[PDB]
Amino acid sequence: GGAEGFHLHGVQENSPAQQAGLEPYFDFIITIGHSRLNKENDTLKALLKANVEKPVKLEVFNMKTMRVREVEVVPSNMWGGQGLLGASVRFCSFRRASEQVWHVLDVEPSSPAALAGLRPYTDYVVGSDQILQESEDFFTLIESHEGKPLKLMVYNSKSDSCREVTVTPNAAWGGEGSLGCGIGYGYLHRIPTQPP
Amino acid sequence: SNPCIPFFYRADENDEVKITVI
Repeated sequence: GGAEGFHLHGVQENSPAQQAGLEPYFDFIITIGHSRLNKENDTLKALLKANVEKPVKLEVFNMKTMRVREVEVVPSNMWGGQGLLGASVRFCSFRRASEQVWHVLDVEPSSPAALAGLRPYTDYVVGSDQILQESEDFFTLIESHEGKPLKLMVYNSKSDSCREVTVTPNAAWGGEGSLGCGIGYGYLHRIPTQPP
Repeated sequence: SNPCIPFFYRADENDEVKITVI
């Protein structure tokens, strides 16, 4: 405790998690009450259940602000959806997590990237429905989908929102590369950190 | 339907990515 926590994959509508402002993708739950959630066990579930219908303090690390904040949630059986928080999580490390995005740079007209609607300089590719094996990356995926549709999650810094994008890489589209956009990776190519 | 997986997710000991509802 350490760099591990429960990554917030998703939150349901009208859930205690949504009510409390837990943010899918960007948030990691790292503590509940005084308990540091640095091991993958039942502590989080067990404490939400032992405190059902009562306010509970979480600490939460957010990638877009790069700060830990405290969040009060009221776990509940009463809100009509699944779970006491209504959140989907996965035990994970936030240490290097924000490094694994790829920044869309210039986009050529008529290119695969343009046909997909990738937006120059404001789009960041953050995921896929494909699972990366270790030592694979975004370029692995582009390279193995020649002529095949690839479904990507993309975060946009200008609208501050995520959306699903499908791109069909095409080495024979006529211009350079199989995407026809530049891609940046590294220090100046991560999701902009927001003062909030 | 098939879930969006952040690029920093890695498969488990069973080549699965289980996401938990809490």
